[PDB]
Amino acid sequence: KNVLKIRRRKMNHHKYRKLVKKT
Amino acid sequence: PRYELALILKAMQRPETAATLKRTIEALMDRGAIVRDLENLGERALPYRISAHSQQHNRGGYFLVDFYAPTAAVESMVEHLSRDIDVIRGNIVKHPLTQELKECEGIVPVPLAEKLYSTKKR
Amino acid sequence: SNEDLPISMENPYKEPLKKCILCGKHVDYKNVQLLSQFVSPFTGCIYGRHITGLCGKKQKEITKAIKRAQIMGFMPVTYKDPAYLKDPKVCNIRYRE
Amino acid sequence: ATPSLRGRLARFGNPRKPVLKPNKPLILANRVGERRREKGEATCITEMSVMMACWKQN
Amino acid sequence: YHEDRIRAKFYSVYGSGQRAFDLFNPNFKSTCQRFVEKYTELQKLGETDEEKLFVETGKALLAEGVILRRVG
Amino acid sequence: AKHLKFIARTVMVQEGNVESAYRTLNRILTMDGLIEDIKHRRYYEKPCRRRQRESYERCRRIYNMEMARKINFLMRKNRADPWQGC
Amino acid sequence: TKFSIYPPIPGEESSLRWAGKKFEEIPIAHIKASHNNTQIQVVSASNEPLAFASCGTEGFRNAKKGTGIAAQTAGIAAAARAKQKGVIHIRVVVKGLGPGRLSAMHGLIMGGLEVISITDNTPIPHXGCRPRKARKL
Amino acid sequence: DPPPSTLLKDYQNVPGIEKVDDVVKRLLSLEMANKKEMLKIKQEQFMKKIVANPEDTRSLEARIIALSVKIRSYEEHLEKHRKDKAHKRYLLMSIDQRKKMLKNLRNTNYDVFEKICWGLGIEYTFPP
Amino acid sequence: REVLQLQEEVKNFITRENLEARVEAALDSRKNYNWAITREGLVVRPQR
Amino acid sequence: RQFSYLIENMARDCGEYAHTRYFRGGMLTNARLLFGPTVRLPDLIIFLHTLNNIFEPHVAVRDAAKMNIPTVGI
RNA sequence: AAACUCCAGUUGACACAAAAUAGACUACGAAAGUGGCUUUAACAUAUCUGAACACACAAUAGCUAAGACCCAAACUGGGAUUAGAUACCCCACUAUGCUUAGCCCUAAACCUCAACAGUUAAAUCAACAAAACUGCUCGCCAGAACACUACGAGCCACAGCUUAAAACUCAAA
Ligand SMILES: [K+]
Ligand SMILES: [Mg+2]
Ligand SMILES: [Mg+2]
Ligand SMILES: [Mg+2]
Ligand SMILES: [Mg+2]
Ligand SMILES: [Mg+2]
Ligand SMILES: [Mg+2]
Ligand SMILES: [Mg+2]
Ligand SMILES: [Mg+2]
Ligand SMILES: [Mg+2]
Ligand SMILES: [Mg+2]
Ligand SMILES: [Mg+2]
Ligand SMILES: [Mg+2]
Ligand SMILES: [Mg+2]
Ligand SMILES: [Mg+2]
Ligand SMILES: [Mg+2]
Ligand SMILES: [Mg+2]
Ligand SMILES: [Mg+2]
Ligand SMILES: [Mg+2]
Ligand SMILES: [Mg+2]
Ligand SMILES: [Mg+2]
Ligand SMILES: [Mg+2]
Ligand SMILES: [Mg+2]
Ligand SMILES: [Mg+2]
Ligand SMILES: [Mg+2]
Ligand SMILES: [Mg+2]
Ligand SMILES: [Mg+2]
Ligand SMILES: [Mg+2]
Ligand SMILES: [Mg+2]
Ligand SMILES: [Mg+2]
Ligand SMILES: [Mg+2]
Ligand SMILES: [Mg+2]
Ligand SMILES: [Mg+2]
Ligand SMILES: [Mg+2]
Repeated sequence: KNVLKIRRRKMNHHKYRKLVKKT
Repeated sequence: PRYELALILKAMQRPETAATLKRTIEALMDRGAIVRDLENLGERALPYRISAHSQQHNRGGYFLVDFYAPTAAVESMVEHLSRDIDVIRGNIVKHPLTQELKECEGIVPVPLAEKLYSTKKR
Repeated sequence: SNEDLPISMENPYKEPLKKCILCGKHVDYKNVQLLSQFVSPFTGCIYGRHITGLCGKKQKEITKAIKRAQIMGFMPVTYKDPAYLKDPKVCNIRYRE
Repeated sequence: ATPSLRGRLARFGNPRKPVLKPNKPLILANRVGERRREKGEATCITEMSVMMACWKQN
Repeated sequence: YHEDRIRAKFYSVYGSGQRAFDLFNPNFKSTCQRFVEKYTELQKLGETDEEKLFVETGKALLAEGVILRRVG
Repeated sequence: AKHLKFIARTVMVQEGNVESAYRTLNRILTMDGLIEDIKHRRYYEKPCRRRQRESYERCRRIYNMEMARKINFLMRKNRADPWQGC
Repeated sequence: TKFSIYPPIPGEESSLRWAGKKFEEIPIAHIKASHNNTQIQVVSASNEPLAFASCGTEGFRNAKKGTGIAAQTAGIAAAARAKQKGVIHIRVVVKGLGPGRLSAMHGLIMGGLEVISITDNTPIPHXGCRPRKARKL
Repeated sequence: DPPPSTLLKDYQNVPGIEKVDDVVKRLLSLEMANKKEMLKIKQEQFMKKIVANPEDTRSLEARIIALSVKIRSYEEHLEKHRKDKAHKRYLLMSIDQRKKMLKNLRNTNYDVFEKICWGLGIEYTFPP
Repeated sequence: REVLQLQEEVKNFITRENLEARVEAALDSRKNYNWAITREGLVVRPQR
Repeated sequence: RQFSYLIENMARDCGEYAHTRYFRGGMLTNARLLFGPTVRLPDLIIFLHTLNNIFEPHVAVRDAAKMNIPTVGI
């Protein structure tokens, strides 16, 4: 199976951590 | 229970080696051990160089000490042997005769594993 | 009825189960000459059971005995004892060919 | 002797963790791998070195 | 079959003899088969000891001229 | 460092034929697996990667030994056709 | 007698002689064949340095050092300096699996030295220091 | 605890052992044995103090007594090894398993349940 | 049977009395645990 | 292939037909195309060997069942 | 190229680090884990299932306090590459990997295949993968995304974890 589902959660988690770090 | 002490002694003269064996045996008796037999496997060159107590040893005499001691007596004896400068190496192990070797029927041939994959036509 | 019908039996021609060379014999870590027969004469590496031909039980026994002997000053580690280089050859391995 | 395959692979019956994880099914194919050509190597380097050594001297 | 135990013992003690099997002949009787027939006949007498019966069967063939060379 | 030297992995040169002795030494190291061990020890192989490599080699060995057995088993059939024309 | 590939034991008595010198008294030619350079040093039985040579000391620098011909050049030079001090027979102790593992030994042969024994002393830890990480090539 | 001069359970009934040398008596005692052989005598002591028929090893009383001896060993084992997580789970499962055995014994034979609790010093508590 | 067998063995053991004499006996005698095995399972003893 | 010669001779002597060679696909199911619109298929097929040379069931065994042709196979 | 040249090679002395070969073995443990040697203690349950309100554990990374220094190595610095290279290559070095004590409670913690007792017969069976099912019980799931998110609550956690939405949007995923 492709990792398309995992990639979407990968980007959401990465942006969430940067957002948390930023503020 | 019954133990075997693989004792390797520094190559010394007969009076010095005889004193060392008696002194080592007395340590077991002072710790409740009941010495069974004292064996002499001879003296041969050590397979590898052993350093102990700032001494370089190239030859050593082999002896085996068989004794009956409680479980708590094993730990104390190991500490004793380390401080002895005339002992090249001392290890306490179970006596191999205490363990009973189970009788072996032979060798059973292992059949090739089957039904590991489906019989579908790939 | 008929007396020639086959009967139920175990195989009478069944050969006895094969045994390793060390079957029924004790293996001791102080028995260096026996132990050296199962290590390479150049590297001292412990041969596999495909070379020694031993069974599963004795292969474990030899491996445990060799490791105990090496740390207790009975068996050399990097090489095989030269005094035991003339023992009978029991390992199915050839280097020069 | 071929290593045994009893209990090596993860299956329904096997209770233990898998031993082997083959990326392909362990089934003999109808073909063998083709012969691989030997990798090329520089030749007559020793003779070339000897010949070139005298040129430096002469 | 019952006689298969006899054949297993015969091949274990004596082994295959120098005589060659001829499976083409439908009535071929090998040395092992001849040993079984004598073994069966002596069993009917009343002997129940395997070791005693086995040795006596071999002696009968020797008296008849059958060569029985053991593995040893 | 504490063992006797010039005993382990030592090959004597016979009649000055150094080429044969070196190949003998190389083959002995290969058979005992020393040559392959050194190459994999140049860079650390993580435990996850080592198990994957070992499983691949073990699966490779099973297929190689099984295919080799079949080739030897069927090698007797490599003779000429006994029923040519049929 | 039949030739034995196993070296004679120093303690034992052996009839093998090389120019009147026993196996234990033969000078040793240690070879360190790394992936990038080859270092050859010849020493006598009493650990006395006799001759030393390498690709870096024989007109090879940078990537040129990690070649067989560069190691062969060092081997010839190492033999030449050893031969001045009276070295004839050597015992080869090669360390490493570099490209100059065998070519460096050839230089010793062509330089006038005789090889009687070959020994591999490559350091193989038995479990030791964790090596560097894998390269993402 | 049983005295360190007490003989082994296997050798406690051999005839003529009272007339053997003191060296042999020391060998056959608990001093020259491991901890497990001590537990056999400890279990046997309770198997006769409490159980009406000590020779029945499959009864609920025997199982509770046998399991109680193991629980005591784990408490001794964890006393020396405070960070041994493997035996800590074994202790907690054995305690829970004994309570299940106590529940079945109490609901079927209450009179012996009093004797088991008295003999082993067990204070049965209803779960919250 | 084992108790009777074990009881007789103690009569020839090492104690605080037979200490010096038993030590000297060992220094004169030898033993050879080492033995070899062939392809037929036959045991070969060291002749020394 | 060992008995291919014998079976062909036996068929000729008894005035019947034999097919001991490679079985081209569609000899029975597509016979009207290979031979002609008015070809007559066998009313009985006899297999002296029911396996091909790869130790698998002969193709004609399945084909004859499709064409409702009874088969006698060893 | 940089770096080193207080360097390299041979020899001797020389661990609080890591455990060739055996291992073509397939064992142990609840899982995580476990592959140098010795010793001690020790591997629950005489029916099964069963607590995501409970208790005890849980690779690695990380926090806290005191130590150990070989190697490896986030970050960082230097060298190179490149349009740029905050990367891939090279070198140096720190946190960290180790030990003691207390935390943290996450993983593709995946053999993505629940525990126990069975069956290989019928319709075997979407596909692929590691053949198809029966009895019983527990856990869990109901279109995609928002969302390993917001809020509430609990937690030695305070840039965290666990539990876990909604509105708007799409006719697909
Ligand atoms: K190791
Ligand atoms: Mg893919
Ligand atoms: Mg998103
Ligand atoms: Mg298991
Ligand atoms: Mg795959
Ligand atoms: Mg290939
Ligand atoms: Mg060392
Ligand atoms: Mg520079
Ligand atoms: Mg050094
Ligand atoms: Mg460690
Ligand atoms: Mg470890
Ligand atoms: Mg391995
Ligand atoms: Mg251990
Ligand atoms: Mg242990
Ligand atoms: Mg258990
Ligand atoms: Mg339960
Ligand atoms: Mg953790
Ligand atoms: Mg940590
Ligand atoms: Mg903080
Ligand atoms: Mg710190
Ligand atoms: Mg470093
Ligand atoms: Mg820094
Ligand atoms: Mg930079
Ligand atoms: Mg550090
Ligand atoms: Mg895991
Ligand atoms: Mg899951
Ligand atoms: Mg469950
Ligand atoms: Mg089941
Ligand atoms: Mg299908
Ligand atoms: Mg998460
Ligand atoms: Mg959250
Ligand atoms: Mg809310
Ligand atoms: Mg919140
Ligand atoms: Mg959870």
